[PDB]
Amino acid sequence: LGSMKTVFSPLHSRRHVKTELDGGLLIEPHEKPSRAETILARVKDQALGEILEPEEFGLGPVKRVHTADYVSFLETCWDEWVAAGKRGEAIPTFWVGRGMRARLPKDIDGRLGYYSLGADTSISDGTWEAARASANVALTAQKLVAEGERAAFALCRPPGHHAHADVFGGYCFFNNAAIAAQAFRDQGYGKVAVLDVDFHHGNGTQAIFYDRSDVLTISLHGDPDLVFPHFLGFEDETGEGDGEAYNLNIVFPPDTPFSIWSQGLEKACERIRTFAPDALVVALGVDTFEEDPISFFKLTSGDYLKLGKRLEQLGLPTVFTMEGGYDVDAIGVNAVNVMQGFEGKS
Amino acid sequence: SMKTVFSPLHSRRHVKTELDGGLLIEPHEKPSRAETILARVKDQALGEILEPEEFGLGPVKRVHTADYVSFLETCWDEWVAAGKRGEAIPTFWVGRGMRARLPKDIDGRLGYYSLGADTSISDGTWEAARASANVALTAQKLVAEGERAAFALCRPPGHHAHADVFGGYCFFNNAAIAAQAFRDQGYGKVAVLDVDFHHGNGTQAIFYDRSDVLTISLHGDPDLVFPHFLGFEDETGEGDGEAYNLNIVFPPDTPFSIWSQGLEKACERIRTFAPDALVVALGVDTFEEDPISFFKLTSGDYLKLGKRLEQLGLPTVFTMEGGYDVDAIGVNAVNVMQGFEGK
Ligand SMILES: NCCCNCCCCCB(O)O
Ligand SMILES: NCCCNCCCCCB(O)O
Ligand SMILES: [K+]
Ligand SMILES: [K+]
Ligand SMILES: [K+]
Ligand SMILES: [K+]
Ligand SMILES: [Mg+2]
Ligand SMILES: [Mg+2]
Ligand SMILES: [Mg+2]
Ligand SMILES: [Zn+2]
Ligand SMILES: [Zn+2]
Repeated sequence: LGSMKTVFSPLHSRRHVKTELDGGLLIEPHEKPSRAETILARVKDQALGEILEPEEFGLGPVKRVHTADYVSFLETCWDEWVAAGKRGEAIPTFWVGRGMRARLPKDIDGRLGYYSLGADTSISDGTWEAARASANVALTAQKLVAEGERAAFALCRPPGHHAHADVFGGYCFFNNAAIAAQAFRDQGYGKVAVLDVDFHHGNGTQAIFYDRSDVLTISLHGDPDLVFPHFLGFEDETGEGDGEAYNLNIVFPPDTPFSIWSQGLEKACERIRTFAPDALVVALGVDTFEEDPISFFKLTSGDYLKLGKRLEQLGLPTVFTMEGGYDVDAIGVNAVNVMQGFEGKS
Repeated sequence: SMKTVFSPLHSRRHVKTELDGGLLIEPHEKPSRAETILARVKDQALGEILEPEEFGLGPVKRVHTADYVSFLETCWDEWVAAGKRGEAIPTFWVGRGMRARLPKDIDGRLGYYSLGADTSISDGTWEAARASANVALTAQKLVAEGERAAFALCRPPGHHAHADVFGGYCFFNNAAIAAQAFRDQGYGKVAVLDVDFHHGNGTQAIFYDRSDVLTISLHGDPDLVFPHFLGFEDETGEGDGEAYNLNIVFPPDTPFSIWSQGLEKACERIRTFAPDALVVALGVDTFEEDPISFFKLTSGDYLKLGKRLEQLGLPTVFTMEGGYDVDAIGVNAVNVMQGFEGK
């Protein structure tokens, strides 16, 4: 087929937390280093293309998307947590409930809650460094496409699409897709589209660009009435101000198969075609998989070949940022199938 | 003289886990709290002890929303039916920039209705919250019908609960429910004074736009402690309620000699308000040995607190809130009542 380059960090376990709050218990996290190891091993076994390590871009490009206070918090959170004498990993306990003030406090517990949307995303040693590397993985891929590649695969871990300008959660810290999209904008690309095919709503990407018409954000996902993130992702969220009609949410119910999901994909592709962007960022999750342990769609591994083919037909410079997908048995087959279908396999 | 209302049903709330510092720990708000106070009440022969009357959900719903009362009744069953294996703890909530919109899934509802993940729900939590509100309402009834004061030995506590938010070990706001009951019975003005170490954010929120119920709280600086996002001194009310909320904040290590200066400020605000009845949300987590709080009151200081409260000369309902050193919790709480009665 064709060839696609993949950017990856060799330190798969830089982020290495051991707890995630789930169903009232502290379990082993779903977003585990073996996710990245397994995808990388399938990239190599399939000879998808060249594999390279990220360039360091520093925090400059990260701060085009995230606030300075938030970027500082994530760097110091673990140290401050340990210094306050807590014995577990860093998990929020308290937050800005409805009727309370969106006011940044001093105490580390208060700041953890202020900056989070969920308690599923433990922070420990290495988390800051891992988030930085994953952002650099996305920016290296963006650089590859800007300098001539049709597409590149940013093997991001941790993922990013739930991260707001200053809110972390859903296993995400820095919004890698939004950082790559904004990097395209900063490099003179007039219009960028961000298409979120992870099972969950990309609420962070929607929020970051919500009042802007230069970045079109679209997400297909399970009904937030039923699943995370619960409080964004509904189809009536179409943008605000100049961003009115430049956000599109497409929602599906439990057990949705490719035959139906692909109708939503076609709707998203039509919206992209009318927008006529200059580059495309695909926030790629394969938690739409029929065996994914926390999601309820029914795509088969062969469906990811079809997804990649349909994405290529859009005809755009394309960066893929890796998001979710938690059946590690099949994560490599599924994610690399998208790249292979984009490159002509099917 | 002073009567105490106590429900043995409080023990139906007996959770095994509390999220604290990233770990699931033995909960601080444990059944021995109410039992140790009750044993001191009997040992000191403070007064008659009675069980609550059943007032139904009506008076509860004068303060809390109907959806929220409904949620608390079914939350545990819904949680078990969705296949969760632990106790019921919220994982996701309305983060900043998200919609305050009620979803269908149990996880989404838990987050919508909560302000923290420290308050696990399990079987019997609903029953105990109901009985605790009836304890407060029975104490209010005793006062309204002639008693100078009454002790509502509530467990679980209430002062962190908003009209439709739970957290901080609280589900129904027992103090607010008794306050609203005074108002519904023709008491023109009511004051609620919160001496628990933490801010009574639930009580503040419930009456925040009202001038007929004056809410005052002394507490540790929320920049430093729970509940973090309310309780600052610039929160004075809104609409008709501006100047009818007063927060008095203190830093770590504050002793009674300083804390009681804030108490005097509170009492003068009450004196000028001139209420027809007073509700005291009584926590003894201001105690020098409290495991989660940073004030330095002594057991003897609680006698001084109770005496000062009596000098306000008002019909007074005490609702039990916090206090987590179980060794001294009985001595401390009953010291307030005894200092009130003249000890
Ligand atoms: N395990 C809890 C169910 C919902 N939580 C999912 C975590 C964040 C979404 C993951 B993703 O790939 O967007
Ligand atoms: N344990 C960590 C501090 C925050 N948790 C306290 C919750 C409120 C209970 C205290 B009460 O008596 O008002
Ligand atoms: K999505
Ligand atoms: K937009
Ligand atoms: K207080
Ligand atoms: K008020
Ligand atoms: Mg703290
Ligand atoms: Mg399998
Ligand atoms: Mg759920
Ligand atoms: Zn996902
Ligand atoms: Zn307290």
